[PDB]
Amino acid sequence: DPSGYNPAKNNYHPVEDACWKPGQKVPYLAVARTFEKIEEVSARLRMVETLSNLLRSVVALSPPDLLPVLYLSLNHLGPPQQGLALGVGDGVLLKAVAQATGRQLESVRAEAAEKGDVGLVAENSRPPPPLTASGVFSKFRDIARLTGSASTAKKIDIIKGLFVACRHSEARFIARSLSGRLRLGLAEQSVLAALSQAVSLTPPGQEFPPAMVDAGKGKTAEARKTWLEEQGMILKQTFCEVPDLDRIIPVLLEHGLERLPEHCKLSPGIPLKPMLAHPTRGISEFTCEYKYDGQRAQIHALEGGEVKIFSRNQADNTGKYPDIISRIPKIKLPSVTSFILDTEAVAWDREKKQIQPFQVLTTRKRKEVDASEIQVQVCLYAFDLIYLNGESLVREPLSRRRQLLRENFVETEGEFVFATKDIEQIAEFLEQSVKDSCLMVKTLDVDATYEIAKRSHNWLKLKTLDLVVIGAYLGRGKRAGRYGGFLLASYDEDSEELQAICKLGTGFSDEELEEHHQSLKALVLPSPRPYVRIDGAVIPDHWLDPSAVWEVKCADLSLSPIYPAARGLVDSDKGISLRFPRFIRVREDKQPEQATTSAQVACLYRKQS
DNA sequence: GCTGATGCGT
DNA sequence: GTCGGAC
DNA sequence: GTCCGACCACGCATCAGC
Repeated sequence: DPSGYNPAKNNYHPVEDACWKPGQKVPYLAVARTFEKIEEVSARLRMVETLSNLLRSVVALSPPDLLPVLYLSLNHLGPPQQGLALGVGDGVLLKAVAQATGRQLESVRAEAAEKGDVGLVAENSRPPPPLTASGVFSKFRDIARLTGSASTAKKIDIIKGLFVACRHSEARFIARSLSGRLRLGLAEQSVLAALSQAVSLTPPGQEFPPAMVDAGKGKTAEARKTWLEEQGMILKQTFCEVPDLDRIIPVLLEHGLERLPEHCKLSPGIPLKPMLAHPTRGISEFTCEYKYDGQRAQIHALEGGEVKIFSRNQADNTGKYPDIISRIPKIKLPSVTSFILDTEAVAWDREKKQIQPFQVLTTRKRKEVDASEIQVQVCLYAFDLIYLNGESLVREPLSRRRQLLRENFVETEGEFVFATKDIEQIAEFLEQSVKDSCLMVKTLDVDATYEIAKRSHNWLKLKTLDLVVIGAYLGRGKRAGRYGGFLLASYDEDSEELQAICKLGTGFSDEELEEHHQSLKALVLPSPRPYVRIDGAVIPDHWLDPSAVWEVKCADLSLSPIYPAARGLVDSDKGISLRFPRFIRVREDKQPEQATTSAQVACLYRKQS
């Protein structure tokens, strides 16, 4: 009976300890029961095993259901290049739960807001055939394909049909999946670890009578551990080169995991997971390049001239840059017939020959008609090469890939322009980075391969205000019960009014948050003060008496179309907000009068470009 | 047809 | 993107 | 160090309600 399925049992038998007959479809409660045990523990090694147990039974009883439960565990709808967006938010979900039972949208809303989880409302609310993992996944994609008018009403009917067919704790995880907050403590890295362990303990491609169930029986603890970790590296590396489960799982079920690297290989047109960077504390904590504050572009080109542009998250951005598809042969030499460059596109004013900030680049359309309607032109600063003429260059060192790019890449004016241990020299380039409106520290030969599975962020990144609190927001998930965010403001000396500037939801410890919770508890106001102005920011759940001064760090100052801070001092209709805000400390010495004035905020914004 | 609310992605 | 927690 | 889920501002794109 799936009502008592336990994938966290000692000596889990993939065939006996299951809850569905072989050949039959996997019930969603088996998935819901597995999620309930994953969220019940905290150690990832226990989460990976519990999830792996279900994957064993799936890989032995219902093989074709493996891709759905994997995508259902990832809370994804398919490959990232497909772009299947669910298009369901809080309002659609709560309205679907209201029509599912009880009605009273306000009661459904206010309960979930304090709980921080809509799954508890849909579950605790007081005939249909049982739910299937494939069927639930098929309806998730059916919801994502619904577009046009009356699409929301069509989505609600599917969600209503799912909730009425839910049993036990199925309404919890369907509501969390549709809300995009599965909150399971398990994600992409651990899913792969559970998949690699499952196909190794219970190998795929066996007869109806399961021949092998626990292939680690004839090994010792050090052997099984080493054997499982070596096999996980084969899967994780291949996924870093082909992050597409619709392509790995079919191969993984026929050729096995040991032969997976031979079939699923790096190929143009298939986006790969890119190289990330870690935060370097400074020169105290090797090539150095500019960190162009723009958007990453993975330019692919297959055999035949077909060009495809992908983002950092393997999203298809080919249609967003028609100006690049019609300008690729201007940089590749005659020997180039297949290549994958790693470049960071940045907005460029061809007239003034200057780089434009990140805000100007975000004003481009996602589906551009042609270059005749494109106003914001982009410039490409290439920095790495992964593919070249049918040859994968992942295992090659960084110094070798830079030579091939600097040879075959032909720099063109305005578009294609490819981007020592002397401390004073490095400080000049770091200071000239801000000067040229941009540092990146990367290795050359030692540990300088494009292998994301060895280290996800093997690169290094070379890169204050005092505001008052005026409001607070109720937290969600791990912040339920306490305060999740805070509304901050500056003081306008000319008009004597607090002007909201940004929200604050990071930088404080759990102990520091409870200190903020207790210190600002008695300052709860029923109505906002008359000398407080927020413009169009989110109305705080608890209006607080202006008395607490916090020091906040941020990356940049940006013209805010919603915050009233310093409106009229830099733009006639836009205020100023903080980019990447974060709590630093509490200024118990200061009062709201000794705070960063809006006149000072405008001076900070003029200092930066 | 427009607008605000909002979903999604960066 | 930044951040802290748990392991 | 790794992995995860809290959280941020801001842009386009979408669509119900008008």
